[PDB]
Amino acid sequence: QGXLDLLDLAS
Amino acid sequence: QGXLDLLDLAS
Amino acid sequence: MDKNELVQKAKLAEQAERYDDMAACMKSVTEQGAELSNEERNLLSVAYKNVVGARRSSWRVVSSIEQKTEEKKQQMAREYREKIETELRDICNDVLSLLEKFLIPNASQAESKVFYLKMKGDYYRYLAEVAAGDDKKGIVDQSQQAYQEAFEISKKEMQPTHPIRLGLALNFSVFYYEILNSPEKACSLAKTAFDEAIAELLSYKDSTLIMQLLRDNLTLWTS
Amino acid sequence: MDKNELVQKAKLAEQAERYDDMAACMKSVTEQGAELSNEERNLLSVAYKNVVGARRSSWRVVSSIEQKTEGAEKKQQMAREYREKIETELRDICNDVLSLLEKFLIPNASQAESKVFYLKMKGDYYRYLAEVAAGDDKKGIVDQSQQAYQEAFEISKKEMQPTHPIRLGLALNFSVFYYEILNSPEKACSLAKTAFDEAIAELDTLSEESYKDSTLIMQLLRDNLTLWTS
Repeated sequence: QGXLDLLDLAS
Repeated sequence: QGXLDLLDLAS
Repeated sequence: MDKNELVQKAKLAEQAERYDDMAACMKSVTEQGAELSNEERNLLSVAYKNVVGARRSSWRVVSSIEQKTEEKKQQMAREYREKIETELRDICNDVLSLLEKFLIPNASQAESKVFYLKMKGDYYRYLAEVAAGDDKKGIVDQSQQAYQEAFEISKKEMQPTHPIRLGLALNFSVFYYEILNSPEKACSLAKTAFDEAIAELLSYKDSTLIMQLLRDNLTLWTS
Repeated sequence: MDKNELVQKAKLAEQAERYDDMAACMKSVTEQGAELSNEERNLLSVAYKNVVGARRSSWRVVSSIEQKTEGAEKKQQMAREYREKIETELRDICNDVLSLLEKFLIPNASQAESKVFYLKMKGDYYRYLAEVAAGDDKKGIVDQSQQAYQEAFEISKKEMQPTHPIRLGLALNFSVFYYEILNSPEKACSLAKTAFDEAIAELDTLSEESYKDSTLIMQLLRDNLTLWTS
């Protein structure tokens, strides 16, 4: 999984 | 609503 | 809860992208038994196309996976597919039933009769996609006969540039291509629909967009 | 079913975009009580991010509509009621996730990188509750989000390299918590900037494994800094 998704990244 | 959604267009 | 508030709740659901709520709102509008307005008929159609659209797309993913496996992984994919199919069936049968009990009988204008026969066509066509069983021939024939009657009313009653008539041509041709496996009939139906609209050239945006989709299918199916 | 099966089910639901099924499968894997593998922890996280992200996004549409409507009482009553129904689902989700983390994910976590991941997530999910709670409860919720993030932050600073995508992702989300939830825009900026600069200064500490992830989150940190600075 991506960046955005594994880590539930805000913004 | 737009043509694809109103008429339930297939592909 | 009255018709007016159910309709406003449906438009709230739509904007929240909560399509299950939107469908239950429009279904109970339809069960009051009075002929739907244009805006009302549109909302119901948008709601169910999203509800049934999501199961369709999941069905295709999980059946492809089940086809391309060489284990017990296969049996799992098969049982997930079947569970998706039964949700898909229940939604189609809900819509077909609204159609047979209240939408088709109440339709007082030709435009409306054609819209709802098209829709009956589409929803039997979705059943056909996942009913390869011995019940497939009778499903495909229910689809074909709703489209066929839609087609004949729209040809008598509507201009070649009407979006409902153009849309019906688009989906009937898709039905010939993917369900009846008759590419020749698919292509000639789409072609004439396109050329007849072009000739008649309207009070526009939705017509010209369906024209493009007709021609894209023609380009795809011809290569 | 059996652990390996539950996982295989979760990956099918994932491919079918059926995220509630994916979440129900990963929830049962976690309830078995064994430490999640990295792959399992990622599935559970993707699943709930999508399940809760749908409600948050709907909440924001419907809250916004419920504000823009100078009543129009009825219509506003009805948006308010719908907003409330949505919050109730959103709350129930965050509470399921928070109960998993408290009971199973945080106590089992045997490596710093894991423990940091789960405390970050605990900060995130109390942050989602904070977005939607007030005003009596709101302070105690914001406090729980902060202390989970702070504890994650002290571990990662002690145990992880500045380029580790986890440490970086935590600095991204905690800086956003300062900006958006505690309305402190200078603390947000300086948390984000310090994590950016420390990663720049220790580049050599990147590996082929993840450098791609590290650099992408750094670019997101610096995007927020430029947004907040203008």
